[PDB]
Amino acid sequence: SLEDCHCNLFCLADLTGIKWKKYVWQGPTVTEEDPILSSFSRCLKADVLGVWRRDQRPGRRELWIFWWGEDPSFADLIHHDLSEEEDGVWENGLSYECRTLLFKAVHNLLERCLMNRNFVRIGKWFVKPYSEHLSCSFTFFLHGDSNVCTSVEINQHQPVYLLSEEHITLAQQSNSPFQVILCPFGLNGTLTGQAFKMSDSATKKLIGEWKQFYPISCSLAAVEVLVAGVRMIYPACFVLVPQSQTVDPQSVQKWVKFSSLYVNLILSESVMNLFKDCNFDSCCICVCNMNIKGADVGVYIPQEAQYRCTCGFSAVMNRKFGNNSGLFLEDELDIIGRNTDCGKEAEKRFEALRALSDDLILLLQDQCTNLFSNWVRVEERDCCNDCYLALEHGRQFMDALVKSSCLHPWSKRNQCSQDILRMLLSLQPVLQDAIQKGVQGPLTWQQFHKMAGRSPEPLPIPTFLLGYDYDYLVLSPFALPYWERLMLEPYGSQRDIAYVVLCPENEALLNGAKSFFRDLTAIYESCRLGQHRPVSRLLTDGIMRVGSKLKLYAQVCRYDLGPYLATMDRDKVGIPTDGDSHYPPAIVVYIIDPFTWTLGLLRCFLEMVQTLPPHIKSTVSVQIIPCQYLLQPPQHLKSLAFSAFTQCRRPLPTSTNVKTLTGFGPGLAMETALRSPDRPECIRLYAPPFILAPVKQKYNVLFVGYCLSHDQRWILASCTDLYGELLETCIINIDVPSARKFGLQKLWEWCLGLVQMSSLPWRVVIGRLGRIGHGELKDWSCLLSRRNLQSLSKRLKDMCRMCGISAADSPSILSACLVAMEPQGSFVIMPDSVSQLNTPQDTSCTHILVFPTSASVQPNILQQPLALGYFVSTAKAGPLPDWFWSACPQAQYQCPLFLKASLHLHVPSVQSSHPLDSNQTSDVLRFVLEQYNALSWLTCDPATQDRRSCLPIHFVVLNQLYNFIMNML
Amino acid sequence: QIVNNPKQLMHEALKLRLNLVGGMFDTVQRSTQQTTEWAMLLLEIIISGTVDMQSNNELFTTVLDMLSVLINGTLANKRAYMNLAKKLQKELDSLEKVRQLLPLPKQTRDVITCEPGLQVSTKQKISPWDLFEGLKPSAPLSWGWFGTVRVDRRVARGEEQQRLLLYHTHLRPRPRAYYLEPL
Amino acid sequence: AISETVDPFMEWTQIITKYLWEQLQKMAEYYRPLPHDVEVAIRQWDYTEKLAMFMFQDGMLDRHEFLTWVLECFEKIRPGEDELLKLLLPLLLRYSGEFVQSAYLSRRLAYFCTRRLALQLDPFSDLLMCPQHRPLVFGLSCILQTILLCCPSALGSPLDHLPIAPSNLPMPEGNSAFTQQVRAKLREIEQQIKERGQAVEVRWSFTIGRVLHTLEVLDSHSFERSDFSNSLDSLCNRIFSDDDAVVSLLCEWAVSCKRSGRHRAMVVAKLLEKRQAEIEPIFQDVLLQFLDTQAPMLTDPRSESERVEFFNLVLLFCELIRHDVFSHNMYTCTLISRGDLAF
Ligand SMILES: [Zn+2]
Ligand SMILES: [Zn+2]
Repeated sequence: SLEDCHCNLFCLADLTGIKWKKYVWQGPTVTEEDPILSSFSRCLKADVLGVWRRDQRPGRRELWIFWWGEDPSFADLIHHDLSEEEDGVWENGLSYECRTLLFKAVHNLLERCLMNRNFVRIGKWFVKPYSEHLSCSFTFFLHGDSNVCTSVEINQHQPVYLLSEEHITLAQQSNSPFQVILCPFGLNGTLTGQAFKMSDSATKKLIGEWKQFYPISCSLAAVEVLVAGVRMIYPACFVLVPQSQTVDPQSVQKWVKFSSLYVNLILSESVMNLFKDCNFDSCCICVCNMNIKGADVGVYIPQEAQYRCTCGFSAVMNRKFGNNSGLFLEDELDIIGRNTDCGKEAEKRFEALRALSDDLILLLQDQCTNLFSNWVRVEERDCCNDCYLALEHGRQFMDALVKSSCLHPWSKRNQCSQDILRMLLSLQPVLQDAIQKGVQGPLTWQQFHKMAGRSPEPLPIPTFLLGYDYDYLVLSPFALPYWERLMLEPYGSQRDIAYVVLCPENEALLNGAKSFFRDLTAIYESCRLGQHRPVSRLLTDGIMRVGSKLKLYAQVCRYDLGPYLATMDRDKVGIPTDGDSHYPPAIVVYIIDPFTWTLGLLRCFLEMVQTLPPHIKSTVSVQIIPCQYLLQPPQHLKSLAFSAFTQCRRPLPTSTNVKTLTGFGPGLAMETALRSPDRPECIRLYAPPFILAPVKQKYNVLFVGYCLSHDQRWILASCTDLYGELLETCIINIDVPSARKFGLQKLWEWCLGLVQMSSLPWRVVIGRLGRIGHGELKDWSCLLSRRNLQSLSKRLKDMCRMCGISAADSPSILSACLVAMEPQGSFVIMPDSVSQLNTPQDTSCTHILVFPTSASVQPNILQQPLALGYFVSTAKAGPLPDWFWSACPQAQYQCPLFLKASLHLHVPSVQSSHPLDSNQTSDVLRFVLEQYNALSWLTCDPATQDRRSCLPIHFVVLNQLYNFIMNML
Repeated sequence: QIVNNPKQLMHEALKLRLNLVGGMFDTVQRSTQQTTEWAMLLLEIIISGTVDMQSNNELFTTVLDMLSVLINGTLANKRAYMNLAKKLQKELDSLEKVRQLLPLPKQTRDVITCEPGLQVSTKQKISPWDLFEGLKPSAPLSWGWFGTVRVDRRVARGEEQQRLLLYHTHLRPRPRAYYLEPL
Repeated sequence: AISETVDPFMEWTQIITKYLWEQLQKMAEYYRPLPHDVEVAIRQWDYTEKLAMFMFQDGMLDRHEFLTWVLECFEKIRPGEDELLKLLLPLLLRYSGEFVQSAYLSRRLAYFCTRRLALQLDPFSDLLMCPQHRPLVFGLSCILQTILLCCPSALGSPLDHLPIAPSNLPMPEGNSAFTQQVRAKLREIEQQIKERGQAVEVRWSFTIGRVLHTLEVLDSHSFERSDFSNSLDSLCNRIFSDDDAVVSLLCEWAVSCKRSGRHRAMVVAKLLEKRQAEIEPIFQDVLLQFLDTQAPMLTDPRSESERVEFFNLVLLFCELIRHDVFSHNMYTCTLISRGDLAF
């Protein structure tokens, strides 16, 4: 379990009893005279929480002061002209604007204290100039009802050296420009070398003004530095100088072959002023005004008059996570902007990514249904576009190059568990002193969970359903590797298989084929999966041979297999015949692939099916095995045997064999109803090796998840039942040169097509693999509205008489739900640090934590995140699409993955106690996440000890389908 | 002092000791059981985490060289080699290099007993020679490890819903090619 | 059950090795003077080896004893019998994974692999023409490469017997990038072990002691008895990093000129003056810059001892020029070119 492992978190303070006041100044449409900066510096020295910012009205700046307990001396810290406009206390409620300002106020004191302990700041990082010398970045969030917390991100960075006299000397003799790191904000500048002396009159005043805001030590004083083509005198205390798994591929290769203060003052109000709650990362259109712009972002991002955005939306952070993540091109362009810059780059990239038959695609999606198978970031451009605003503002006071390399690439240039925790305990005294002038150290999961105000035990492991005898069996998932020893039997009654193999006339490859499939027959029959004997006609062990060369691989492929698929009884004398009394074997065509394209091999299956009688074609499947398996190096056989059995999909019978022998009766009524034209063909019932065991009216829950492909031309969707009984996938074409509302309508029709084929009420939970868009939320709210879901209940009653009498049999919808899954990238847990079995090495664990995540404390769509929940899992996640990890790529490689699940719609009790019908949005998540964990156990490979991949089974197949389309297209 | 605990002053305090035993290795191999006595001393100080890869990459390498010919000194008896191999393993990325010096160990199948919500309790080791399908029951494996329950057969939920659908006659689903068409 | 009235790993491993040992003996003696008994051996060798491989993955027979037998079969291969060896090379590739998990087996394997490669050379271009020797070189080079990459603790060293470095050993064709990456990794790791071996060579343990080594060899006899072996007639006839170590020996006695001896202090000057006597382009350097730093107390001439000892140095400086060790033509042209750029 992870209930005692250490996180990277710190309960900084408690908000009970806090008070705040706001002072506002209005100016015309020198720092000493300015009242905002004179008061901000004065209160900073007294060590009180103070922060200043601008307002929408030009020439309006406001200062906020936070304190605990006794009031400070307000007759001296505030300038004469400043007048207050707000006086609030904690009991009067804390809005989101105050919440986001309090975080920066704490970071203002924290920044000041860190530089007193020989920490130098470079942008978002704090590092110690010359491993126990690691850069740590602080981000804040409010966890629990009132506790304020922080999460420390620790990363490894190349060494950085303070500027000294020796460094300057080599700069003057150097012809090439000298590259150095500038400022707290990591500006990139060239050291001219015109060093200064402290005795000079200019540096007497320049350093004097610097000491007011940043704590500068105390001999070299300042140096002239040229940044982005603009020269400025900058203090020499803040200048910094930088330092400036194969064995398997190789042996496989072998087998193959032989067989200036004004400038930095403005920047602090744009780059570091953004310190917002990390819980609201999963956000969408502003509910107040139905827009993607709101709150105070109207001053940070380049009119319309939004009024009082009470919710927690922040378009500055919306552009960060909504630039390359999986989103509709229609939704993404709204966030960036077509007319403005960077809109053309997205459109140009999308077209450049692009630069066959319908029935080929349908075949492709059938093979992935089974259980077993650059762009400069917009947020980076925002910082570059902030350089021009600050530098031009600073240059005016004194009286493409900037956007390219304004910021030093040091922060973009990149472990162990003991050393990281050494610094985490090292940072506790710094946090302790800053607020006090208590604080809990790196919190364990139990302590983190306990103060959420809501059990830290891992989620229970579900049991499976199998057949040991002719009866069922409720068995643990850890008994799968002993399937043959315990002689268990699966669902579906051991479907029998007859196979044909296509092999070239090479002796080396032919001999291996006979032994491999002879072994496959043994393992298939050793497991109670049925009979794997070849086609009953005996032609040299049921192997068909062939004979640029793909053409030769196709002529015999179609000319031979096409037509092919189109009285003494000594021992029987003793026993009498039993009688007439009262399911054809499935045909699988095994294809060996000499090529180390494949579609060339799949083109047989397209040609064979058309030239076949319908009854034979209804049960015919294709499997492709690479030739390297036979020749070069068993867990492959068990995976292949189970994959072949799961893909059989026994068809539903077309006759009842009643033998009425009379004009009419109940037997005839069933028969004539079975052959009605409206009944679909090729039912193809699905039977897996195992399903989840039941746990104590009748209903069902449909779990559906979807995501767009690498191009926005296709929507890939997958579905599964509550107990994993059904598993189907769909591909929807959206290719227009409106474009997404029609696509979502087709998806909702597909989901409606599945529920209406049953005879019991359903519950629908919709998932999204990536980050939900800002238009998808609008479109889904219209489809999944109360009025709509109720309307189709009545329309169903009109068509069917049977649904009219009994409502318990009509396949109506009782509830709806929309949930989006995305990574967090802020928290990390190291299993190595503790406080009989070692969890990460030999076991998989999963913890959850859900909270209502209200926007403020104390029509169709409400607030953007209704409820949020963390998904901590030790088991590895499969290969996700690249855009999934675009926001926080560092979290991709850590062994315990953090995932975030959010609630968006929650339409409860459409027809008018299940958790999905509770108005508490926290109960809905813990039900959905619990079923997400339970469905993840269906991925346990019988050849493997534990689950192959994390998350629900439907998410896993959808991901397998996405890569299959990506690779072959 | 190190295990209970001037950040890196003790590293050079031991490389001189490494030079001491580097000088007197030839004295150590002269005896027979005295090969082991200072072989085991350095084991307990390495495994404690006194030195890791981040502290001194070369430091770890230096103790290994000594360790190869202490074991090569056993052969040049083979049995003495095993006599200490069992006494070296009886106590137990950095561990990858340590185990490479020892011989290949014997491997046994491990089964994970759930013992029920339904958590996991213990792990059992069974030799791979006891697992054969000739016997009808499970002799080494116990059904109570997995919390097995025998429940009677029932008709599949998916199959039954198809039968009950015959009385409904809802709308006919799309031909599965209606989705892959231009908008 | 009957024996109840023992480790199955050891006994069943012994039977297979003994049974498979008989197959190899049959194959070898029948290739040299197809026979029917070979086919019987070939079928049983093929199948039983596949059975043993499966049981190895199942972990049913002891790995250490089975792997030890494999190397014993690979050390008995007759020299020049590549054919026989070839039908056994795939055993190395199949079991290459578990070889790198021990240092005893890797050391045994590397010494077998390194020696075999040297025999075949007496280079790689001619061998690759032969269809028979094409996979052997790549097979042998690949197993040697993966030993050090994953098991560096197993490498005096086996690489001693190999004249060619593993960095530039022949590599399978196909990818230029991948090959260059692995070559860089291999060469840096090879340097890592090369310096580690040197470090171990000294058992984890400059110019002043060198003369003290040479002081005792002359001190074994009486200094008065001028022996015949001090002359260079015996030394140069039987011989002709000594030049770099002798420049310190001449100068250190020269600065310590308070000890006498002049007519017996020219025989060692005869040794190294002949190498540079045929000049009448490179030039001997860093010589005179060393000496002018060792001049003591130039500021105070009140002490006579600093003068006369320095006066002895000039006489040593005068006599070394006539021995023609410090060249003047290339020194003075630098002095000529010193003032040329100034004008
Ligand atoms: Zn709002
Ligand atoms: Zn109906």
